[PDB]
Amino acid sequence: KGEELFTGVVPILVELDGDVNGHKFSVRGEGEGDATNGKLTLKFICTTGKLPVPWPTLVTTLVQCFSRYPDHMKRHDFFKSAMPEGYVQERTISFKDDGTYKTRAEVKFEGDTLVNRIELKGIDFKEXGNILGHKLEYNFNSHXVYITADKQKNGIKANFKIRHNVEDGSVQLADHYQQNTPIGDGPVLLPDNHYLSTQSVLSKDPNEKRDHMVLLEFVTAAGITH
Repeated sequence: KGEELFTGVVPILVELDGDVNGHKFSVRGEGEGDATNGKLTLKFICTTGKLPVPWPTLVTTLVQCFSRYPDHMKRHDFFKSAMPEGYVQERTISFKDDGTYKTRAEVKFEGDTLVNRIELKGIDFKEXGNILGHKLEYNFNSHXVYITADKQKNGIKANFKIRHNVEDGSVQLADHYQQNTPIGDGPVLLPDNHYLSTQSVLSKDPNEKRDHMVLLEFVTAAGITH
């Protein structure tokens, strides 16, 4: 029944409060998702000024409920099945040979708007690393997000490796460990093992003066043929 809220194009709000090695910042994004095509489009501004980390390090933290699950996989769409009350999504992102992000977020409906509210904390980053050095290129590759059920917690877990292009031509790895738990107390769908397939395009808004990110994301689900 939750899946029903995601026909049509749904409006999206994203709000993040961040602290990275003591650097505090806020990001706000507005946009729209189309779950049926599994596309999604957003513009994010940094409301506290300059962003102390590279925009791409934030992409995965800044709404998998807009994934496109094929008909034969609708039984395994946890994310929509928890709507409208929503879910909490928590993550540890560990950057190789550098610091760690911790994130805690609520994804839920407020009115007709799908809302993602986030707290981010980063520790142990090196000042001259790829992250606080800003050596990361302003782009993004594709990844598989691997999903499994944790039936004991009435939820799901996900694990995946993000590859950030470094300006020197090498790649910064960031292992993602993810846990999602339903906010409401209805039943939800608890998926068999499967994966999301994701791509992001990052660009700029030729009319914006604020530090910002304009984002396009396509995401589909696979991994269980009939």
